[PDB]
Amino acid sequence: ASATRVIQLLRNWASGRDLQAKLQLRYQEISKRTQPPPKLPVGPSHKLSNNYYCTRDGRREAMPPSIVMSSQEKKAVTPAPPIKRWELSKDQPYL
Amino acid sequence: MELVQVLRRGLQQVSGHGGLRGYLRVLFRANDVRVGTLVGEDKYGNKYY
Amino acid sequence: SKVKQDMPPPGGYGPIDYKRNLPRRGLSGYSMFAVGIGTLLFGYW
Amino acid sequence: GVRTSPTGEKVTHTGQAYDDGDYRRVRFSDRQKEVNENFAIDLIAEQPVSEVGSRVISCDGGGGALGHPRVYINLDKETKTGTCGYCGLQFRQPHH
Amino acid sequence: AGLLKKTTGLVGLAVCETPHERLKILYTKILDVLGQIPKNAAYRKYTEQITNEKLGMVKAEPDVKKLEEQLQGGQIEEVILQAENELSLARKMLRWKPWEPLVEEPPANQWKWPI
Amino acid sequence: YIRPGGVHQDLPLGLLDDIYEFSKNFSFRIDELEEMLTNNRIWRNRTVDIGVVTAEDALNYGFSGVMLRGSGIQWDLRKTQPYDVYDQVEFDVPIGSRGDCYDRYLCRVEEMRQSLRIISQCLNKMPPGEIKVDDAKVSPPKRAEMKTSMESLIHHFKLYTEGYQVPPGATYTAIEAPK
Amino acid sequence: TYKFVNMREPSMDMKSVTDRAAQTLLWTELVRGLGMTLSYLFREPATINYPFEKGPLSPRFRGEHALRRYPSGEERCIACKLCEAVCPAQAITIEAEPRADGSRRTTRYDIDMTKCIYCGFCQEACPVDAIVEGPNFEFSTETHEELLYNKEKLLNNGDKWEAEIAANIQADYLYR
Amino acid sequence: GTSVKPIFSRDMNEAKRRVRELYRAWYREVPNTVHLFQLDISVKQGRDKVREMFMKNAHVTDPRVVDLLVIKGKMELEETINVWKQRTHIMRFFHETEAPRPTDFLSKFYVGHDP
Amino acid sequence: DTRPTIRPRNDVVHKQLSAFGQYVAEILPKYVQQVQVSCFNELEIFIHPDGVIPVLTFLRDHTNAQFKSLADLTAVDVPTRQNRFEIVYNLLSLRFNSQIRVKTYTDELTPIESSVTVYKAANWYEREIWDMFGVFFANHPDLRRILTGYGFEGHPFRKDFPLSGYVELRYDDEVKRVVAEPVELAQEFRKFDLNSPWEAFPAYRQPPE
Ligand code: SF4
Ligand code: SF4
Ligand SMILES: [Zn+2]
Repeated sequence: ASATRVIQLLRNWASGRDLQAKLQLRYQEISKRTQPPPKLPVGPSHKLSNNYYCTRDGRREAMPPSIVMSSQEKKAVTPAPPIKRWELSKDQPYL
Repeated sequence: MELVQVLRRGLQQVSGHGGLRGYLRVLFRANDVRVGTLVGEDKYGNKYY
Repeated sequence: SKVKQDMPPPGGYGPIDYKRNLPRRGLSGYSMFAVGIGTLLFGYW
Repeated sequence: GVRTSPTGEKVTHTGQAYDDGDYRRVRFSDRQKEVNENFAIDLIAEQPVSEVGSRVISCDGGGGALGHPRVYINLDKETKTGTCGYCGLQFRQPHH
Repeated sequence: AGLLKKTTGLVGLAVCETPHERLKILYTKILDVLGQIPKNAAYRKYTEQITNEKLGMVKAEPDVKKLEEQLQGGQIEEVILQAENELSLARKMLRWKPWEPLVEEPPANQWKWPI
Repeated sequence: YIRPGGVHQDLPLGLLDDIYEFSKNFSFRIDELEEMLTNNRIWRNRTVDIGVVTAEDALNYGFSGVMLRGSGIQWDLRKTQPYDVYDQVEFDVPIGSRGDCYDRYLCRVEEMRQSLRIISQCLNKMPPGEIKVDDAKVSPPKRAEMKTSMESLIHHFKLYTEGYQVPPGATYTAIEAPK
Repeated sequence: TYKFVNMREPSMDMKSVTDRAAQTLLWTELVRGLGMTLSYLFREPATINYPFEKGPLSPRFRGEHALRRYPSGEERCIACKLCEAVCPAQAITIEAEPRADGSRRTTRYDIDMTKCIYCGFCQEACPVDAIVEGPNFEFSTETHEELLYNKEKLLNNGDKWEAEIAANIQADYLYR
Repeated sequence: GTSVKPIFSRDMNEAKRRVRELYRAWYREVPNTVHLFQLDISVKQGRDKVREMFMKNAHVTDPRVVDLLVIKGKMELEETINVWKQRTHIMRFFHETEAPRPTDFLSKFYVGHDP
Repeated sequence: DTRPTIRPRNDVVHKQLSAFGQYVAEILPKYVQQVQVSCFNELEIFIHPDGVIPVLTFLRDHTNAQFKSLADLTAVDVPTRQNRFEIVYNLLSLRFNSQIRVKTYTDELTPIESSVTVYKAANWYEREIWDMFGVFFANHPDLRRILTGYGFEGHPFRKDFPLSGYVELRYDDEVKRVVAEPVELAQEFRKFDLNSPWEAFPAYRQPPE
């Protein structure tokens, strides 16, 4: 960090960049390991007012696969609209 | 200047490790020659830094 | 108490650099050839 | 506390005891039969009996979130002192 | 149209320098091979619904650059490739002949999960 | 960590800060890779124009992810079918233009940088709220609620012994793994 | 959106080709690598001095299992039998029995370390936080037998690491 | 019900016809596999063993089933001759490590309470 | 969503997929026995065993389908069905970002002609469906074993095959070679009967039978 400005210069010149700005190790910037106790929130449906499970029945509300054709003028369609050719990244088009 | 200071801590490391005996002890026993502040000591001799 | 959880700072974290910073360095191609030849005739001389 | 078998063989709290021959004992040879000295049964029996003057007392076990699911054991039985199932420590009502 | 595209952006795929008429004489071909198929066939009505219809602008509009969004089919150099599979596919169900009833009804209630 | 219905636990306090420090310094570490390898001739000649595959065979071979993208194939699950939050985030898919090994290597290192974009966007846009769904029938109740509320005990009980019953049916759910 | 990664336009001016010839003849990009690794050497290492210093861990760490007990000292375990029912490897085996007091706990809590996979589901399963799994990871051995932990072994280990795990769940139960 | 698909053979006659030459291949290979796999068994016990697994299923009448073991048995002779399998993979057929299992009623009764 | 717990639905894709279901249905009334679009916008094409080439070749080259990506093909061994196996292909369309599932029934002996010609990704995708399940695929380049051990016997993914199998290995020092024996576990699998006796979601309840 410890390292004197002399060989800091050697790292900076040989690498072509300044490394003291950011290093692969860690230092005092790390949050200390005794973080205060949290107060995690409550559920959106935690209210004791109208909260009947008859409303939210995620497992129950599922329905069998809908019957549309079974063994027992017209138009041509597609399963979805054809894809849209996305444009180049405005930030950086060509690497 | 800086090289002198880097040399200067080195003898300070010898002073920190109880002179020569501690320095030879820790380097042959822990491969560590760096001294830090005392933080605690259990009922075992496990000296912490 | 008031809800507490790991949240970003109110202004948000600092910008994250992500570009390639490959270092545009060194000398011109002619300069290397000029200097490369330059040290030569010194040797022969 | 912990007792000792005829073969020494300190008997654990459950009551395990290898009998005289019991060839399986040979695994403890040259080794130690790991037994926990602290026995739960007699390490809670000597605990002081709580004296709370109410019919129903919660038994969270200290540190409600950190303890055990809070029960509402009844305190009307005067023959014996009603205890929480999970806690095991005993509640008794002083003269009800 | 415009200057010929150097590469289509997909390796293996090559840029065809005469794409508009290549789409033309391909698109006629599916219309030709569709002639063998019966009129009642569900294939044919769908075929002609998108074959000569999409033969429309390529016959009318000659700029492939505008033809990209005429068919919403991506780059023309793979549209003619896609037309090739349609010509290929037309030959396939010239043999499958799928408009007959089912070969076999599903044996008992094999479907209808769960069991 | 990723359980049906969300995540098991919360991030510890300050965890986003440390990963923010990590995020800042990692762009440099990517530069180490590219400086080490990208322009190195020995790296290129062992990699460029090697193992090339055309777009049609690559797609017909059932390939996926970077395998298609390296051959210039215009496809990405996070973009075309954005699952989870991936729709509310911007990133550039690194489509190659040769299909050989080198094109993928550039695509992958670009995926690193674009991944770093996601970390920053998710960092500045981490919303508050609960960790799991508010449905004890599929999400085990909070430990605090476990020991005070009877419904939680039953829901926690049957969930850890029997487990939630998933309605019958079938589903092939697809996500773009880094592989 | 998207971006190309290898569309390269090598300019064919006499200037640029000189660099390309300079690049090939004088191993400039190779020298870039040499100076790159040299800068790495001139940096410090990050090799932690084990066992004189170990890796950074977290209070939520999952390690070796250890059955705990109440502040009174009676075993938290009540043989609800949840943990083995969720145990994804069926490493937990247990049989409850009547006890003399009537607080009928288990005579068997045997967790096979060579079958268990340290998911931590047992902790979440236990309603009384009886089975937690401690921060220790040094519990290696030389014979396969000593990894078949039994009720006594867990109880002893719980009494050993009791000083540590008590604070760990103290600083983490709010998250849970 | 009775009418069914010929996976490879219509009739039991051509089922053996597929068994025959496959046995010929499963007869010819023995000297070379015993040589390069570096075993200790003799060729002849290899020969009569080949008979042994040709025997246990020599009792089926369905043409599909028998020729399914034909392809099933077709699937190891190359797994052997291209040294794909191991010495442990063909001594496995030479069941050797187990003690002889009990045959008489007395022997089962003595060993345990299991038919 | 006014109910954040429940997953929102999308009818826009739902009936569009339903429209495409009828589309393919009318083209091949000889093959498509059953078409079904589920709640979660998933399309199913139930086909006859003979149709593995045509409908997949149709789904691969058609202008309105363009499903050229073989996501996967898998079997679902259902003992109670007369056709135990159920080979389930999955198709992905780059042009329409959709997914198509096709199912074919099979017994142990009835073969499926290989779909290698349609999807050449399927080359390796039968070498294990033959291994795990035992459904043989006709006219296919190679039917070798790549998941089961060399010379392993059986089809483990069959629901009648035990979890532990039949053979367990051990290095026998008598012969200096690992060898197989009938399996005998240190502990048997403590199977759990966790199916509640009270009926689940009545939506998919079976009709009075
Ligand atoms: S962590 Fe607990 S529940 Fe999970 S496998 Fe191990 S013992 Fe079983
Ligand atoms: S340790 Fe906990 S989960 Fe396991 S049986 Fe005992 S009380 Fe139940
Ligand atoms: Zn209690």
